[PDB]
Order: sequence, then C-alpha cells, then structure tokens
Amino acid sequence: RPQVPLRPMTYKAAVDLSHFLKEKGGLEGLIHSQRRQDILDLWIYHTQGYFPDWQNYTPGPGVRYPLTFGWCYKLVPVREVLEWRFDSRLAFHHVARELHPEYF
Amino acid sequence: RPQVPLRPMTYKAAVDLSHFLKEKGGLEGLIHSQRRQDILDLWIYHTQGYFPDWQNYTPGPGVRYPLTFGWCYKLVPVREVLEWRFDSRLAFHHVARELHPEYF
Amino acid sequence: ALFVALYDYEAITEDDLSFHKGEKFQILNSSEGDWWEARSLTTGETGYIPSNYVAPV
Amino acid sequence: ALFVALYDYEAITEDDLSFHKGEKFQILNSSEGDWWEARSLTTGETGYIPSNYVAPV
Ligand code: PBM
Ligand code: PBM
Repeated sequence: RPQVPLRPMTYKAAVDLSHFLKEKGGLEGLIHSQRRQDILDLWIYHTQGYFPDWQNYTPGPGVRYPLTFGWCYKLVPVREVLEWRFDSRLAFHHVARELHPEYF
Repeated sequence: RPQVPLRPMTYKAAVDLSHFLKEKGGLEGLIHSQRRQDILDLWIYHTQGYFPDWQNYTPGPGVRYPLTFGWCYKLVPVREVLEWRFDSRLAFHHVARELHPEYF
Repeated sequence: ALFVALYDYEAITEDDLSFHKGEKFQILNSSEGDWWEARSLTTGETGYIPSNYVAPV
Repeated sequence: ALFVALYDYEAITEDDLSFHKGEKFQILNSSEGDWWEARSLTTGETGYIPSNYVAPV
C-alpha cells in the first residue's frame, strides 16, 4: 500500500480530521509532546497525505491556538505542561489570526 | 519498499549521515527551505529509520548550528536566505550547545 | 478509459472516495494534481482518490 | 537459518549491510532488535539490516 499522494491541509480536511480523532477518543486531555504530535502528523501524513507541517499552534504561555483555521484542537496548560483540548468553536473563530495576524 | 525499522539517532549515526549525504552530493550550498528539509528528513526516516526530529538548528540570525552533535551541516546566510554548508568540525565541537544551552 | 483500484482506501475527509481493491472508476478530473476526482462505477459516488492507488482497466 | 532480500537496501555506513533484491543472508543475531546483524552469502560481509526487508529463504 503506497504512501498517499501529498496534498495541502485544508479547512474542510482539518474539520473532518478533528471530528474523526475526537470520535476515536485520542487527543482529548492527552498531555502534549513534540514527539506525540510528530507521531500524529506523520500518521495523518502517511494515511491522508497532508504534509506534516500544518499543526502549528500560537506562542505561549497560556492556551495555544491552532493557526490552521478549521483544526478544532487547541493546547491548554494542565515551559507549561499542555493538554490537547477539542474546541469546535475554532472551526468558527480563527483566534490565532487575531492574536497573531502576522502569521497570515 | 517498506519504511525501514525505526532506530535512534546517535553521534555516530549523525556523523555517518553527514558523510553519506556528502557522498550523494546535493545539500552543499543548496538553498535551505523548511520544506526542502522536511522532505529530506522524511526521506531519511523512511529510508534509514531515524525519526525526523533530529535536524534542528539554532535560532537566527547568522549561521544556524545543528543541535544534534554529529550532524556536520549548518545553515549559512546567502528574511535571511540560508544554505546547507558542511562543516566537518561540527563533529568535534558542539557549537549549538555552546551558544544555545537552553535547548539542552 | 476506466481505472481499477489496486489497494483499499478509507477516506476520513468527506470529499475523498473510499473504495476497495478491484473497484472501478471513471476519472472526472486529473489536471488539478495527483489526487484525482473519480466517480465510482459501482455506486455513482464521486470524490478524490490517491491516483497512485488506481491503474487503467 | 537463511533469509533472502525482498527489496534492495543502501546503507549509510559500513557497519550496516547494503544489498539487492534476492540476496541471501545468514542472520548472525536478531535478539538485539529490529535491525538484525547478518552475513551476506552473496558477498561474505556482515552488517545490520532492516529485518522487514528480508524474508526467510
Ligand atoms: C515530524 Pb516533521 C517532518 C515537522
Ligand atoms: C577540530 Pb578541534 C579545535 C577538537
């Protein structure tokens, strides 16, 4: 089974992936780590073809908001120890672009 | 052609990869690009089994030194445009740790 | 020019088309990249498939 | 026992073992982990190899 063709992350792709993982009951609460996340990104990359360079969050401290509008996971402190926290409002409020309009 | 088994990075493996990639000349002077590098790292991950989280460089501006001791490449200017420059003495001097112990 | 699925594919996104090995497709769009827009001959369902997972019939 | 290569390999060091598809091997150790130490029957050289690239002869 070949590595799927590479493609850009999208708003719609980020919304489906978030709901899918939420269904899977994984990231919720899970303590964040570059390794765990790289593992995630690589899985999504292998499986769906979304190049592993989209899951960037905003600079801390506090909650880190996803730059990818449509990705419904934010990082909530619980270096701060962060936990992946689903928030469907991120599919409706591009917080990161307001806090840091420069990235866009 | 399966993704090779994972295997930890080690001074020796970083030193070996440096000379390996030097043999298959191509990085020299090649203009750096996170994408170009992400591609490189994924190739080594599938090919040789080194989880893509080793080739991290120090902050800018100026020359960006490799954080993994053994990796004999640094990013040299000409924001700031960078290139991959093989610097053999990086295997004998952990510059990145000297100048940026915060990452250690 | 029909195509046949060489492997199974399970979409997660909504615009992707899940399919099983042996399923046959008719490509609607293939110039927009390496993820083609295919129509299932079996179900009439349209969506994007990893072009590298299908081969001509 | 003897094993054979399903695909090629290209080592980045002399401590590992490069090879081609079909090369036979004598597994000198496989209790270290997933990268086995073996001897190429087709060259008479020892080095580590990705266990998943070789299958039993
Ligand atoms: C685990 Pb990556 C190729 C930013
Ligand atoms: C290449 Pb020196 C100054 C241990």
